[PDB]
Amino acid sequence: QYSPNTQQGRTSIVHLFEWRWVDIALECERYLAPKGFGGVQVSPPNENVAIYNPFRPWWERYQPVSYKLCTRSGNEDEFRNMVTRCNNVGVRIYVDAVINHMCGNAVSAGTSSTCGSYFNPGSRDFPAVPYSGWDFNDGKCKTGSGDIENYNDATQVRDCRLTGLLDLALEKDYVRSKIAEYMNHLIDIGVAGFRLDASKHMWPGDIKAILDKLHNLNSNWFPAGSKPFIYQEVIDLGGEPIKSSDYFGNGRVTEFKYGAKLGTVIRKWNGEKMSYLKNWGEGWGFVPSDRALVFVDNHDNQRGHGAGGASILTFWDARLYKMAVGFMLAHPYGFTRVMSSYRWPRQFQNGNDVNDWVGPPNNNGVIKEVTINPDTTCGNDWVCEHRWRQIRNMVIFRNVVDGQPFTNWYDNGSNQVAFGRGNRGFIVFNNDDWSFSLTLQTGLPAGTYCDVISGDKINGNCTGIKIYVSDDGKAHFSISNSAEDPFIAIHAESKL
Ligand SMILES: C[C@H]1O[C@H](O[C@H]2[C@H](O)[C@@H](O)[C@@H](O[C@@H]3C(CO)=C[C@H](N[C@H]4[C@H](O)[C@@H](O)[C@@H](O[C@H]5[C@H](O)[C@@H](O)[C@H](O)O[C@@H]5CO)O[C@@H]4C)[C@H](O)[C@H]3O)O[C@@H]2CO)[C@H](O)[C@@H](O)[C@@H]1O
Ligand SMILES: [Ca+2]
Ligand SMILES: [Cl-]
Repeated sequence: QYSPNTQQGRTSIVHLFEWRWVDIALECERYLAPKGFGGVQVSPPNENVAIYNPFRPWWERYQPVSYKLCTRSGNEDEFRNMVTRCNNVGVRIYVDAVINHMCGNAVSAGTSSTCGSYFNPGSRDFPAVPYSGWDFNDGKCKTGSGDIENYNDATQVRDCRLTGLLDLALEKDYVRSKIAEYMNHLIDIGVAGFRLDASKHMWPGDIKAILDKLHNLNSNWFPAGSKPFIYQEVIDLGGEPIKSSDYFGNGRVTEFKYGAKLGTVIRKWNGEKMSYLKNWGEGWGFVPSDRALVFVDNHDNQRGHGAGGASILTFWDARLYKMAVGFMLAHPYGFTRVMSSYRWPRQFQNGNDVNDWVGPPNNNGVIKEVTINPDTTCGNDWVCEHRWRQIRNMVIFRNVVDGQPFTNWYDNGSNQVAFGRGNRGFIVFNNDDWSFSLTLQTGLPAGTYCDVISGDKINGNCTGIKIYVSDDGKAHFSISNSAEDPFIAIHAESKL
């Protein structure tokens, strides 16, 4: 469950947050495939409750009503079509599996669901599955409120309601079977793996029990005996009875300390500086590289939800964000996930964004199509960070240097650092308040290389900065502290 199952030489996956299936299918063919993206993490494909107050928030999708593949992103056929077209071009699909709970115990009963299925939170009747009162942890939870009140209590974290969401009795074979049934339907359609939502709130053993019931990946696209890639969402900063290591047996785990610490460093807060990244990785107390799924920001924390806090870098802090994402993609630690967002009317009141609930771009609840502008950027309020030249080219940088060791590290003792990856790539950063201008050892073969951050190598020339590597691998780099992008990256495939 540790291998992502991506095509050889594809090292990253993108979270196309809240996108429609039909748009993801097109994106796979027109962009993801040709630009070397390994895969896509899609929003929960199963039916959820339609919440009208506030108006269709992004978070209604983490409140299941049934396992019917019918959401605002599309119906079953559209989902199947997407998986097929994507797989046919070598881009994998990873499904966000919401299996720890159903909806909020306080939502009104009826048919306010994306597929019209009837549900009754009050009586715990989810007839579409079906689940009944006998399938929840109500009798297990021992908190007054029936909700998680103490995170220092591991049993509470697992048997009580997270924020009031109806907690499933995952120790029951019937429940395990229903979930495995849903997951197997997805596996057969062709999905390569899953993001297990709220894994901290489930016992490692129940997760194991469900995984034992899964089929191998679809043999039309994957080698026989292929197991789905599993990455579990466990928010594990220090200080909790539940450790992320408790989940290594089931697959990889989200390393939330990664983006939290990288943000503090790039923002130069808490006395942190880029020269301290010389031993980045496990040296920073992170999980083994072979069990990590890393990212700068995710859908929850780029909003204030989840964990990370103010240090988290987002598309809103574009300049520092491109640098952080670039550092992530150049560094060999972990398996990288890139984020792709939509803009919302962020409105802070007392340090809180009162509009943090705002869902994807829509016309009376109907998600707007992703439009592509003449310059390849997206329209209709979709950010498309994955299309930003500096990010997409770094996604390619990672593919090119895959397998090469971290070498030729340089630092000025402050915020000017550089490092290479074998003889295949070299990157330089200037996050100090003065200009960088130095001749460095790159470990690369002599030649003219196009800087992939300022431009592209197009038909024998570069559209941006050109770097000249001498016979001894030395190259001069100049970066003004006032540069749009204070970092340069060159690799084996950007060489003229
Ligand atoms: C009934 C309630 O419905 C709505 O709740 C929504 C949340 O507001 C929203 O974040 C979104 O969240 C998703 C869910 C739910 O499926 C789980 C994931 N992230 C979780 C994480 O798994 C949890 O562990 C937790 O994290 C804790 C850490 O564990 C803890 O260590 C740290 O210190 O604190 C955090 C919490 O601050 O919460 C994370 C968000 C998914 O990734 C995430 O997308 O969906 C729910 C459901 O709609 C509504 O907003 C509430 O008001 C209602 O009470
Ligand atoms: Ca649980
Ligand atoms: Cl995540």
